[PDB]
Amino acid sequence: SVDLIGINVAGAEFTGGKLPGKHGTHYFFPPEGYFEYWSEQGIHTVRFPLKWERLQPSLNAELDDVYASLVDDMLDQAKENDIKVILDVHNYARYRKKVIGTEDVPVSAYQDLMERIAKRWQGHDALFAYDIMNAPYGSADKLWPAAAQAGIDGVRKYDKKRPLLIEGASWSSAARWPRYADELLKLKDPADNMVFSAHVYIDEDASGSYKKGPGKDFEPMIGVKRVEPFVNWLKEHGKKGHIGEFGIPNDDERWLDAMDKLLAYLNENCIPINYWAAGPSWGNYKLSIEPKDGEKRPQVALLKKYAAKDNCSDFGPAKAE
Ligand SMILES: OC[C@H]1O[C@@H](O[C@H]2[C@H](O)[C@@H](O)[C@H](O[C@H]3[C@H](O)[C@@H](O)[C@H](O)O[C@@H]3CO)O[C@@H]2CO)[C@H](O)[C@@H](O)[C@@H]1O
Repeated sequence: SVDLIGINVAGAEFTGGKLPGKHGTHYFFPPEGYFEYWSEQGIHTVRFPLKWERLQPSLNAELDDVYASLVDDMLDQAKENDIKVILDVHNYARYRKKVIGTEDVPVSAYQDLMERIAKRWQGHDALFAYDIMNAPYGSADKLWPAAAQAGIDGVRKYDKKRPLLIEGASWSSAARWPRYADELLKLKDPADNMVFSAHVYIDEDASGSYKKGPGKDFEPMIGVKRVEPFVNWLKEHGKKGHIGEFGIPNDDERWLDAMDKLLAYLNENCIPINYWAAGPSWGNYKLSIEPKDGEKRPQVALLKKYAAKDNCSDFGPAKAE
């Protein structure tokens, strides 16, 4: 089933310059007991970033045994705790810093990754969906629609059922979505089960850096205003949508006000959200909602408030009848 309220659980993609890196030093999967907390809080959908270069250290080669087995174990813990998991290839449409579709990283190698991901995990009950690439940007933008088709073809070799979450150019900006997304209308899914997934941060430059506070002329509808181009594009083209990332600092009511207005608009349109982010090794990261001694997490109350208002049976927005 489709939960409107979900969270990112980040950590497996950390310290991306250390490849392969060492689990528990450079990157972090959920420990035992991790999902039990969020399950108890009423959050039952998790988006889970993975680093492509760790899953597949050589293009077209078998998946890495150590890192892929950590994914196996996370999915097991998810299933044990009634957690639905969106696997996220958290790679900005690049492999070892080279754009998918260049000579260095042919689209067939990206198709290969997605085939092996689907082949390994389509049988797993905790797997909910594939977010096939996180936040394409920059020099990857123009090649990304062709890359996405290869990723879709890859998953569909082995998983004919589950939703594919398709992000957009420009860090999958919700605010700029229709500037680029017409290129995604060419994508073909044989299973006809794609969901487009945009991201939204509400600091001025939408980077999620939150270097400054809200500012005196802060607009509390800024979150709604920044997802409206995305949701309206979905309505215009009869598509289904999703917000894969949104996060705010914990230290100004204006941020929380904008978050509440955002969740209201997403609820009205049956658009799920994955809050960015929870995770086992965030420290004092300003957007973290992971419990931390002495750190307040007002955002989690808003998530629970809207988890209880979730009356949707499928990804929105609704089509006209
Ligand atoms: O850094 C790790 C996280 O990055 C998130 O992406 C952000 C990029 O890091 C940031 O460079 C980019 O900033 C853009 C901004 O989006 C755009 O509006 C402005 O015009 O230009 C900026 C670059 O100068 O923002 C994105 C967020 O929108 C990933 O989303 C996250 O997955 C990853 O963990």
